[PDB]
Amino acid sequence: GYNVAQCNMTKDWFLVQMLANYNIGYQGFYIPESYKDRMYSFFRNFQPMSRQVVDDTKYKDYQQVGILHQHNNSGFVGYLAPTMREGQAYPANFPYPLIG
Amino acid sequence: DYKDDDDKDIVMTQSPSSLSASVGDRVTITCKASQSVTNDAAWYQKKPGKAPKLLIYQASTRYTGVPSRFSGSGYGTDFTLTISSLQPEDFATYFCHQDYSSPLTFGQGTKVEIKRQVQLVQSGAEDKKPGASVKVSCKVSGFSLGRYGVHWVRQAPGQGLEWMGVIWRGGTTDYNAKFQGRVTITKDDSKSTVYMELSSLRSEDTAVYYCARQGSNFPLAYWGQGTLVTVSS
Amino acid sequence: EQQKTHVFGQAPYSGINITKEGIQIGVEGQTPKYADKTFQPEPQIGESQWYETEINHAAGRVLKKTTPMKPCYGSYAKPTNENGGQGILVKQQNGKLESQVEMQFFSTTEAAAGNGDNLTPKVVLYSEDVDIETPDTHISYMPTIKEGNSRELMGQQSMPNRPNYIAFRDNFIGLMYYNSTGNMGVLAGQASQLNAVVDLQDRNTELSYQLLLDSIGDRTRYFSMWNQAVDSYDPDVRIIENHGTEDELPNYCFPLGGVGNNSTYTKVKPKTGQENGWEKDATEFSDKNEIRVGNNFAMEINLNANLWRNFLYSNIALYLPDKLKYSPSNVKISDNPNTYDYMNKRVVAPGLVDCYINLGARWSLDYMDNVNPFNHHRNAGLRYRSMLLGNGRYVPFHIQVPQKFFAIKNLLLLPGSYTYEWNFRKDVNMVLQSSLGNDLRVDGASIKFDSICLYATFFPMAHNTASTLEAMLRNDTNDQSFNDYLSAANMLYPIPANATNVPISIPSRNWAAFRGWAFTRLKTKETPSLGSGYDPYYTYSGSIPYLDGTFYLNHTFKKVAITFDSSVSWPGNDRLLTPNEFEIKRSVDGE
Amino acid sequence: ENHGTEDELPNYCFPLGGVGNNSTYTKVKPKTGQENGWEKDATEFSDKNE
Amino acid sequence: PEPQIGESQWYETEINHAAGRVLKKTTPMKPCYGSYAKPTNENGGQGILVKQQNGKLESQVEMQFFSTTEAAAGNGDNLTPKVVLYSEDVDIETPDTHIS
Amino acid sequence: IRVGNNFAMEINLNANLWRNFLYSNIALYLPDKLKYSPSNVKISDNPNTYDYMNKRVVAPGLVDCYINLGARWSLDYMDNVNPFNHHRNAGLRYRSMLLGN
Repeated sequence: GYNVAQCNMTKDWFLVQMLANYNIGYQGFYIPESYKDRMYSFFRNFQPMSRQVVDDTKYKDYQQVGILHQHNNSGFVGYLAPTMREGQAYPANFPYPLIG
Repeated sequence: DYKDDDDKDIVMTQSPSSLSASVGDRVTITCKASQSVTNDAAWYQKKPGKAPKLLIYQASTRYTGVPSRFSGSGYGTDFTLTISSLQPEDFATYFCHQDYSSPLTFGQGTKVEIKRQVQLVQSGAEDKKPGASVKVSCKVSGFSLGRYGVHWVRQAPGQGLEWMGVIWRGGTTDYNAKFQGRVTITKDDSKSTVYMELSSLRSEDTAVYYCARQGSNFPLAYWGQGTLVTVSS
Repeated sequence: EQQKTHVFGQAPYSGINITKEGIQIGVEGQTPKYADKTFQPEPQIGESQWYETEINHAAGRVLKKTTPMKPCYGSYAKPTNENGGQGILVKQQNGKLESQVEMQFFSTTEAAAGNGDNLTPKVVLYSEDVDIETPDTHISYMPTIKEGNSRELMGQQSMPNRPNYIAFRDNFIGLMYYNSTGNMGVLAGQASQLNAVVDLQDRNTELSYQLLLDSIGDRTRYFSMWNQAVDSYDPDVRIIENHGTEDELPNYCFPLGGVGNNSTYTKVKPKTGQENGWEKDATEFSDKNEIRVGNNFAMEINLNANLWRNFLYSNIALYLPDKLKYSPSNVKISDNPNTYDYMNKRVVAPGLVDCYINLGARWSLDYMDNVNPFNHHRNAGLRYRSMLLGNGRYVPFHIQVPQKFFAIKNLLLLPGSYTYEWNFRKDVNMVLQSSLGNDLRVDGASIKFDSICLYATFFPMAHNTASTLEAMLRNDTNDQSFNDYLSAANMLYPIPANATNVPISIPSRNWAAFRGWAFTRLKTKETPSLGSGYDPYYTYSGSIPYLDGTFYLNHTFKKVAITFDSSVSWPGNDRLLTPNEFEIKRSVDGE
Repeated sequence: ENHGTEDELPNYCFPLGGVGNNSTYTKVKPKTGQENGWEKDATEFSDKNE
Repeated sequence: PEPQIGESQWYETEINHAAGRVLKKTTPMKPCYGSYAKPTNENGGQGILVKQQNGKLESQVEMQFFSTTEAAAGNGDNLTPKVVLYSEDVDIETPDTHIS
Repeated sequence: IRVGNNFAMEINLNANLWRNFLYSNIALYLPDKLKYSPSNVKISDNPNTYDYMNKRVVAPGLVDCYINLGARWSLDYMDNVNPFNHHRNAGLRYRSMLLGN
């Protein structure tokens, strides 16, 4: 339980950066003042992120299907080039559902 | 209701079993299939010591350079072989055949007795003890292996013709179910040779072994010189 | 009975030949090579040119007659192998998996006209049964209820499933038990059992933090750690400003070759001494030159009308009241309307929210005035908080929760040891929030807490200086004093159906230190039960106005009358034109 | 930030003429004494009706 | 038949008895973009009513039966309409568009 | 069975939308001297009426996709044309919608 703010930045470094940039640490965390948070300042540009991706450790059905045979949207678009439509209509094979 | 299974055994029954003749006789031979072969009966002539020769295909057509005294007729189950007026080369043993299914099948051979350019060369003869393995070669020239599939048939002394298998032009093999996976055919395209390897030998497998090749869309017309394989205890 | 198998096919791939071994797609020197049925021919591969080519060896793939007909849109079949094939494998007796892909050979109608002698299929289709399903779409028109595949069942039309977001709320609202007596928090001395925390149902801890943050700083800047990405709504969805389409010029779709509908021409050359003399030319030049007389062939589309219609139906229309909808035919729907299944499949006609609605006016839709607008898929804050957790349903998370209670949070705490205990809620309709406000319990959402760890940040003061400040902060005159930002006792009064007049009254008491009154109207549906703990008859999981401040029925008040004791008016002394009553609104004033 | 797009309503493109391809019809008029009797109408009306 | 209620099936399906509406020649030409015609009844119809002898307004819609040139090429015994069109004068106007 | 690729038509969406924008917000507000009167459609005798202003036809080739392509530059005929007399004037648009439709 040493990470912070819903990412893989640590509590220690986050406190340190807030103290260096804006002096917020010791009296609690809140959004910085605008005239102090400008273009080259931390919080102004600080962007955390997350996403979910398919498992292969406890996921038993798993097959790695390459780009060479992916056909989501078959016969509506060129094959691995920005060229004109190629193929027929058919069911979609990729990606697996991460919701539902 | 009444359907016959494509890709199943068809018993080809040839009557009369034996026949007796003298020069100038009109001879009639009949062939009865046990499930329909439509317009696809083929008739062969075989000398007891030599390979089969194609007479008739598609119920009535003569193969290139077959003599005019031969003719065929019939449809469905029933087919006929007529010698308009028999000559002295006609003393032979004749075979019914159909290419309407896989396994391909022949009869038991009927016997006509007296009233008293492409090359396929196979490997030399040999013999062996039961359970042992054999490999026969069949060198081909006058065609390339990728343009047509190559067949393997065998003839036992006393018996008829046993279709063993085939390796088609592209390399898809298909074997006779009677051999329980003992047949295995391979080929070298560059050396223009087909190999036939048979495994788990029996005394039943004491026979002459033939390389064959068919036309465009009709039967076997090019045959090897035969390979004798014998197995005794 | 005698029923005939009809195929609807498409063969895009041109190969070299067609034998019983399949379509030939190549050569291995001397030997010809044929398509592997497990994944080849492949759906995405076809002609690489625009102009018209005869093809005498063609192939493609097709779904079996044991495979349910589904609309192509939204169709998915999981891959059965690592070569991207979809068609199902069956586990045989010997233990091996075996392929079900079957070849179907076809000829042209003219070729089937003959006797068969020179017959060779011109087409071959690789037929397979794939485990089709529809994840993210449903049926907008189901023509028939008849079992198995059929041409009537090819008439089926699709529509995508509505977006549904589920997340943790702004500032983790309601995770903590604030304002309930038995589930009261605890702060106490280790040298004396007596709790510092005094809590009741009158208090509204959440709302005081919300309005306090607003007073302090901008809420349109989103900060992850506290989940302080506020709820909001798109103004152009709340308020329609209907200016009409920017479609002034004609917009066009054209052929692949930009010409089309061509005719055949044979060239002619002049005889140079005659006024109209001419001679045919079929020598170096073709006698069948294709030329399209007049303009190229064309189609028209109006971009802005389609875009404006799509915007309106997606963002407003599917969110209309249930009295303006209907249930789809030959398609079933949940009896409980708090399900996602009912919101998703209910049909509203496009003619209620088309081009001309409110045209030339700036006007919210009347059916939408009494609809809460925060509960919408374009709410940037809920979408942002849903993306903090991720795209997936399954989420191992870590979250940092603040103490929001006014007395505790501005406190400075001196040496000693202390009991600090709190209570947390696990009910999904409170801790999670959903876009349509669906009952999450029934719809199967679940949260299971692993661990919890209390962090505190210290100042590492020098010991002489800390001693000096401690000596001073321990004196009698120097106790700490705090007060709420809301500083009010909160009260909720029930309003029956169509009750226009709401009188309330308070028994006689003292009115020194009174700051004034403030008031709104909420919905019974949208309001948790005070001191309930858990309420299984609270079925709504949208925005919670009592806590998060999203009041919207302010407009539904007409006038207010304030009366102290029997006839003592306030403010009174003839201060307003109506002196005894504050009139908020009036239908057509003339005065 | 992949949030998908509105796709709720199908969008369509049509011929310049709206209608598209048509076939030729002759008019007919009913025989009044019958329940189902018809007679060609080639009076003031064209024989090549779209 | 109301003019907006059309085919239930997308694919190539012959229609043995088909029906629609058409404007009579007494009404002038106007483009489809910008066309507006007010209801002459509460049923939704745009068909002009003409005042009868006994003073009542009455609809003058006229049916036009048609069949294909190949069917009118035969003797006349099998001749029967595949189509019936409802011809009408309607009260067209264009108010927010002009002719360019 | 259809052999080869599916039937199709092609459209370039952004060029049409851009081309529509160029004609709507600029070409229609051009100086009246760059326009012409339509052939076979009557127009007002008075040039200060909505009938005269609604019917004078400006060629789209006057503000087409390629003009100033790669520049930030205002149209030269429009440098002396009032930009607030415009249907995108949100203020005038709002003041009207305070009265209604």
